[PDB]
Amino acid sequence: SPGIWQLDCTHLEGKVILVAVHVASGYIEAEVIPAETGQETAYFLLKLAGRWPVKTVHTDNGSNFTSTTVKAACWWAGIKQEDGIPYNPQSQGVIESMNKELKKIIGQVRDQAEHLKTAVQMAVFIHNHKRKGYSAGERIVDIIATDIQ
Amino acid sequence: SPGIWQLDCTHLEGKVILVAVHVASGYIEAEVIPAETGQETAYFLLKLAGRWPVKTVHTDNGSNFTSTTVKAACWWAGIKQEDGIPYNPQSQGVIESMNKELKKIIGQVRDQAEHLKTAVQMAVFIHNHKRKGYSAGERIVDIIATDIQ
Ligand SMILES: CN(Cc1ccccc1C(=O)NCC1CCCCC1)Cc1ccc2c(c1C(=O)O)OC[C@H](CCC(=O)O)O2
Ligand SMILES: CN(Cc1ccccc1C(=O)NCC1CCCCC1)Cc1ccc2c(c1C(=O)O)OC[C@H](CCC(=O)O)O2
Ligand SMILES: [Cl-]
Ligand SMILES: [Cl-]
Repeated sequence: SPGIWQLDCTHLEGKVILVAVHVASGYIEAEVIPAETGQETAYFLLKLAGRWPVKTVHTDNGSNFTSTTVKAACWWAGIKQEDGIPYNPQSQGVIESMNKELKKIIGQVRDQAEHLKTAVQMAVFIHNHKRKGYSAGERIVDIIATDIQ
Repeated sequence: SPGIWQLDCTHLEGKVILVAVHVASGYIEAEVIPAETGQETAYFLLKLAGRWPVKTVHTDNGSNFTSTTVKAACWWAGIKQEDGIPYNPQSQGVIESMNKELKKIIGQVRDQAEHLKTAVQMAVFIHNHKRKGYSAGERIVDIIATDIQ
């Protein structure tokens, strides 16, 4: 489970926020894009996999699962591309709660930037640093380091 | 040591590649931007600090050191903004070699993408995964996890 990530797409201000969640820690990366295309999703995965040891990605929907550009990125970066079916129903609820948390944080910072992308990066920062006691950023590093050792 | 990063700006194809290097590990993050403005640099640092525990950033030049937008980002993200004077002359050589290495890798992948930004992310991936034995990606996680414990 140190290498497992889940994609998630949510909407705000007529734009799309694409999120990757490290399942075991709740650590996230996110970006704002005009729309959720295979190309945008592929590029996002390429970025993610250069930064963290991404073994498996559960895609956010069937279009990204099917996309040959997404499959090409997963091939390039050595990621196992998987579906995102919530065989465990709790997964569904966890993602929904996370999207609600993220949107709340974005609201709390929204007036500190003109552009949504800036607010989204502030929200990523707040989410990853929040102690719940360890933060998600601490959890992901500890999980991965333990795996290496 | 675990929290120290260095900014670096290099040019290719009439574009700018902005790089942050984690000093102790040699791990890097990078992006392609049209030109190196305070605003671009500020946004890059905001992204970086939401993803890694960035304590100190040695800026790449005097304009980014001076920039009130860069200072605002460092304030926001809790980063100590420092100059990049190579008091240790070896620093200057290390960055030079790294830019040369990165450009080499970009050349090796350049025909695998239309856009430079894609090639740059491929280069980041190859750089971070390269076993030198451990990779820079392994070293950064180990260094940070050891600090946490
Ligand atoms: C210029 N504004 C001024 C501003 C405008 C309105 C409200 C507050 C502030 C303000 O000063 N906030 C305080 C600080 C500023 C530092 C980051 C932390 C918060 C902030 C900004 C900086 C870099 C960006 C931005 C933006 C933006 O407004 O969203 O948008 C994307 C941009 C992308 C890179 C590119 O395209 O150059 O990078
Ligand atoms: C569409 N091309 C086709 C192509 C064109 C020329 C040569 C090879 C290939 C090719 O198929 N290479 C295989 C690679 C393997 C790794 C990544 C997946 C594809 C690749 C591509 C995908 C997403 C992008 C790109 C690009 C680009 O060409 O640079 O550019 C930035 C774009 C930004 C996000 C946005 O704007 O949507 O995301
Ligand atoms: Cl963090
Ligand atoms: Cl890595």
